Amino acid sequence: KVFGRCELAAAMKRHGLDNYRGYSLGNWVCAAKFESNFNTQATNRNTDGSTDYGILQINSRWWCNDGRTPGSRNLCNIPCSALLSSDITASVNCAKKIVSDGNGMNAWVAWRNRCKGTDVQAWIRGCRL
Ligand SMILES: [Cl-]
Ligand SMILES: [Cl-]
Ligand SMILES: [Cl-]
Ligand SMILES: [Cl-]
Ligand SMILES: [Cl-]
Ligand SMILES: [Cl-]
Ligand code: NA
Ligand SMILES: [Rh+3]
Ligand SMILES: [Rh+3]
Ligand SMILES: [Rh+3]
Repeated sequence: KVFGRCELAAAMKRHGLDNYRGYSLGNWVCAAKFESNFNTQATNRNTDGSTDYGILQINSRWWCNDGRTPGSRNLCNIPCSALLSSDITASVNCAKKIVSDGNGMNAWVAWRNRCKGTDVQAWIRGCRL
C-alpha cells in the first residue's frame, strides 16, 4: 500500500508515534517519506547482505527474520514480511523498539540526513489530526 501523506500521519498517530520518545509526528512522516516514499512494500538490499523492509525500512540485521541474513538477530520477534503489510502495526511496534535503542531517530540514516533539524511540521500541515 502506498499511503497518502495525511493518511499515514493519521495511522501513525493512532498507533502512538506522535511524540514517542519525544519525536513529533512530522519526524516520523518525514522519515517514512525518504525511507519508502510511503510504500509499505518497499524493500532494499544492503551491502552487508541484510535487507530493509517496509515504510520505515527496518533492517534484517537486527530487527526481523528473513531467513537470509547470517548472524543476524530478530529483536522485534517478527518475520520481515510482516513489515510489508498494508497494516502498519508491525512496523510501528518495531520502530518503537528501534527508537528506544539509544540513538533515537538517528537509527534511520535518512532521517538524520534529510529530516533532522528541518521544519518537519510541514509534513503534517493541513492534515486532520
Ligand atoms: Cl508527499
Ligand atoms: Cl511535527
Ligand atoms: Cl537470517
Ligand atoms: Cl533475536
Ligand atoms: Cl520468522
Ligand atoms: Cl532522542
Ligand atoms: Na534477522
Ligand atoms: Rh491501524
Ligand atoms: Rh501532535
Ligand atoms: Rh489494524
